[PDB]
Amino acid sequence: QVQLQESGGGLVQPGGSLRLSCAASGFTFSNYKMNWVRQAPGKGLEWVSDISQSGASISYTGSVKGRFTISRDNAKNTLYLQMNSLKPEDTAVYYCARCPAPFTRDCFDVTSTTYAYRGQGTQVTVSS
Amino acid sequence: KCNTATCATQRLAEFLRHSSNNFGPILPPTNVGSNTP
Amino acid sequence: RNEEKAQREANKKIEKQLQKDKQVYRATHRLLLLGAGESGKNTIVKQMTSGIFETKFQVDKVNFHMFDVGAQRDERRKWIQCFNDVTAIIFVVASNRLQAALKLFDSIWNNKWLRDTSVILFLNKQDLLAEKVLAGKSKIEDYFPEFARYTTPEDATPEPGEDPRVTRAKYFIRDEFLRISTASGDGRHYCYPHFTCSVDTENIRRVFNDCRDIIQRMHLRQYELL
Amino acid sequence: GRKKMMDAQYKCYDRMQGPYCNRTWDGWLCWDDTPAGVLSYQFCPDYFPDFDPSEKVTKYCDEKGVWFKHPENNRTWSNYTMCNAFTPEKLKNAYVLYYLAIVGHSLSIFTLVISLGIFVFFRSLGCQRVTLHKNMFLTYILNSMIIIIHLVEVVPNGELVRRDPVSCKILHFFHQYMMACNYFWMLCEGIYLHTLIVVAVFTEKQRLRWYYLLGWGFPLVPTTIHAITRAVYFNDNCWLSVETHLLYIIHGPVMAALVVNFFFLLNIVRVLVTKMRETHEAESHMYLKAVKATMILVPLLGIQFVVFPWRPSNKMLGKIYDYVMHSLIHFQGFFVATIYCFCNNEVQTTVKRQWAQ
Amino acid sequence: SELDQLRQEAEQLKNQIRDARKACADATLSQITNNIDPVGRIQMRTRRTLRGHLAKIYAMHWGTDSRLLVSASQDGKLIIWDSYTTNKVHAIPLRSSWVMTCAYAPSGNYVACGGLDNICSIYNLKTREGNVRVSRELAGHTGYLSCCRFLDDNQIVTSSGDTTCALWDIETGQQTTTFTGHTGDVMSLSLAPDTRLFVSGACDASAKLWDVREGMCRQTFTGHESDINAICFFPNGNAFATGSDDATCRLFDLRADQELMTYSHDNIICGITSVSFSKSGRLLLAGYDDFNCNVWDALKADRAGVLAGHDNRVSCLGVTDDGMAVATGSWDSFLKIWN
Amino acid sequence: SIAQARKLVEQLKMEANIDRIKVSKAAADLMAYCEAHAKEDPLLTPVPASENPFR
Repeated sequence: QVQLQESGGGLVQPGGSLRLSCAASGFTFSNYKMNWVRQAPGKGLEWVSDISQSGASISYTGSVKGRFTISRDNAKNTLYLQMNSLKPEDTAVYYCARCPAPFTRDCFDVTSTTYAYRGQGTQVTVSS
Repeated sequence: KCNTATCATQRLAEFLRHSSNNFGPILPPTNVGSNTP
Repeated sequence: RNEEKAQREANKKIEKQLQKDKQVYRATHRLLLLGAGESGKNTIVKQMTSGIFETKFQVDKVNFHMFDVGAQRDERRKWIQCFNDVTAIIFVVASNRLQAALKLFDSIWNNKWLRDTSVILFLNKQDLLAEKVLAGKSKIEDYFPEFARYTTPEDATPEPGEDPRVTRAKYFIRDEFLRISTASGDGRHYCYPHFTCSVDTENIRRVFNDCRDIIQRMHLRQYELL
Repeated sequence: GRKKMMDAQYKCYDRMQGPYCNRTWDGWLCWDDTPAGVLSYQFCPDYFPDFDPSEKVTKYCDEKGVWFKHPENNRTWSNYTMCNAFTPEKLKNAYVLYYLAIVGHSLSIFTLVISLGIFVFFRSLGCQRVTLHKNMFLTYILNSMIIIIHLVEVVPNGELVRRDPVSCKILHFFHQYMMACNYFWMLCEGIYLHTLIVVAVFTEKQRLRWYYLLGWGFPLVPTTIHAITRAVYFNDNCWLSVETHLLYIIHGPVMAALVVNFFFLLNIVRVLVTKMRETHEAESHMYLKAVKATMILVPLLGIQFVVFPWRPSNKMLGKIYDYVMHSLIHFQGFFVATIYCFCNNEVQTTVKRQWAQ
Repeated sequence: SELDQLRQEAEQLKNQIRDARKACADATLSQITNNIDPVGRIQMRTRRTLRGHLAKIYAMHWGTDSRLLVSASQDGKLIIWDSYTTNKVHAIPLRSSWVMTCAYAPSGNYVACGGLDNICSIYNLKTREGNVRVSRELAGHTGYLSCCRFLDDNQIVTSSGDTTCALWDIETGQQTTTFTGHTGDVMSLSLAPDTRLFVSGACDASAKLWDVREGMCRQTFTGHESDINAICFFPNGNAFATGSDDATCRLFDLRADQELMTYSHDNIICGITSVSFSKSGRLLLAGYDDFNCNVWDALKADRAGVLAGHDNRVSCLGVTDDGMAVATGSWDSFLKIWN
Repeated sequence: SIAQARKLVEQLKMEANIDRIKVSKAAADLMAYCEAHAKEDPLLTPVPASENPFR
């Protein structure tokens, strides 16, 4: 069973920092590409960042290009997302998405409304 | 005389047929000295 | 053995139908219309249930077969492998919807079955982008921080009456797709950028000219010339 | 040789029907009127085996109105040393060229039969181009085998040509027909290449019947016409003489087809250069790719017969031209079979896949 | 909240299911068949090659009598071959050229096809006019048709991309039963020999066993890492094998309700497209994206042979009812019979 | 959704009520089936050319 359990998040003052962890089980975490997706209320899913199998290729979206940090631990089968210099616009539920196929450069259906390989994310609220 | 590039093989064959004694012994060259016209 | 003789005659008759049907199949250039959501791909077909839609048109006595996918869910990773032998894939982008379109182009570009299938890129809604840039209500810097240090390339040919602000913005979006295109696909397939509107009649001519480049390159590849 | 000279003497006797040099008969050639102060030129006769017909004969008539006199005997003498000055060297060069031609034709036959077997064994490679390539290989083999047969069983055998049978006449007719078929299939391949990329590139499903008719049926007409004229006008022993101008009936259309092929090659190279320039390629890489394309397309279209159609008169320059032209012509089949069968990506991939079992 | 309590409660049920599954795992299949004799090195050669299809092949189905078989290609044509003499019997044009599946009725009087048009069309092969014409067009699916199997001349089970399976009754055009519960697109389905139940593979790396008459899911099998592309019931009807994109094949037992043995290799990276069993079930033939077909010893997981005759990826394969030969379909527009 | 999550709870309840046997006993049946039908598999045991229609 492909299971991805998220952790972290909660209420944080504006300008604070947060750390999200994505526990991985039921699959070999070393050879799969992981993506970060978020869904703020009143709108659909959006892509945040991704990390390659070995971590050589790292890319972020435009909004968190200079603020968010993506890191993975293949040995511990966990995925980290270091959030720094938060803003109230960043409040959303963050899910860690797994690539549909191993050893595949492309990664389809990551931001689809229904995704089998997506866990129950943790609500993140940034307000004063 | 045909001098085109497609004529090279035939020209070589004719030269071999005429100037060579059937790929055998070589005859002495024809005299071109003073006594000859 | 009379039944066997009839079977051979029946098989022979079928082969004649297959031979005639073979000419028609190679006479049509199949195309896949894969415009993203709210990208104006419906307007292109209209100006020239059911799970698929077919639209046949002829340009310069060349048969074209365009296919638009409707009534199929957002999971495109399974039914897109069927379109691995089409002449080209028409990608319509509405110019964070833009970020989603770039991550669908990148995964089409890098797919194992689509690495030889060329993609025609249509930068739609050019008129809508022109007024948004002039108004200034929406900032491209917030959605794309790299726009601050981006400069207009020397190969640009802006249309008359176009301010430098919109020209830099529209070419910046096009260059983002080119970064993915020029990162993989070592000669197997090419991407053709196009700045198109939703009412222009030259879209069919652009596709016809684009297909000419694809077939010409394919013929050169068979002869090991390109 | 001796009999031919008597006919020339009889023909010279039937001719002629400040001071000037009178027309006379020296013993080998007959000369017309010659003014004072000129060096008359004409081709050397072929009466003697050691005499080179292509060479010239020089003779000086002084201002005084008398012929040149040899100091040894003070007698009318003609400079015939120029005809045979370089004959042994030319004979050695011809021997080397003949050996090289035999080796190249044998290698071409071997490589082309291997390529044909490979092409017909695997039907996965089968395509419209592959059929024309197979016809190319078949006519190449048929021409090379006939050339080898003519060079081995006819040229060294003087008894057969002296007897002058009709079998050798039919063999020469078939040789000319096969040569024309090869040089016209070259044009067919060039036309197909032009039709694929240059013009009519959209869903080009061309009917091949015209290609078969032009490559195989069309050359039969000029060859038959030339045979008729030779049997009517210039009938001789075994029809192997190349001095006659009737060979141009077959050769001229071949040269025109090769010139059209050269034009098609230029157009295709220009199209490829434009395509490479449309993608912002490096100048050095573009030039290298264009050079490679031209080098690999020269053997297929028979460009070597048009780029160098002249024989330099210089001994060294003509020597280099001979050992370049013979090497190019007699090894063209091997080059074509290596480039378009052994160097093909699809053929190599299929061979590697089949090598597993 | 109520939503959180259900998720917390669901974990308890999943943990209980894992507890029950772990208790039944007293000895895996490896030790049970460790002392059996090896299957040996088996060989197959291409006996026939069916040519005539213009485009890539996506599905094929052997007939009940094991001589006439149908093949579905993406050029818009259905061809019924005579594998004994290689002669073509029927060439049925298709309204939509984007079909992805085909089936052969047990009686042989009807054939079916479907694909991106979301419509299953049944063609009558025994028409009084000789020409083959459509008989019933089944509509109602909101996704691409991936598989279809016949129960009888008046019943057919189809799977679609809308994560649902349906049972259809001919001559009315209305689906009688709908199977729901899958979250990913259903890619393949296989019918048990007893016909009472059937299993289907979806894109959620899970397999669900359905009761045809009741319309309810009995058991759910998990363990795969990626989308399942193929499924095939064991000849005895008590088990099945699944092919997935994770380059691994797994065997699931209905009574054990857990995976029995996984077939994997270091050199295999590509996924599996088609899965089928032999007559006795000892051998397992699975297609691969690397243009090869590998035969797996189901009892020992050791590789038995490799079928390397296709220039393109194998999209479909099947074994006749008597098990006399196996035919594999590939995207190279050629169908080859291996024996 | 509340309704969507509730239906998953009921479905898991049915799967937890079924009866399961030991793997060793279950796997023995598959082994026995192959042994009994081993002689009836043309793909397993080579078939003679005369008997094979695909010769």
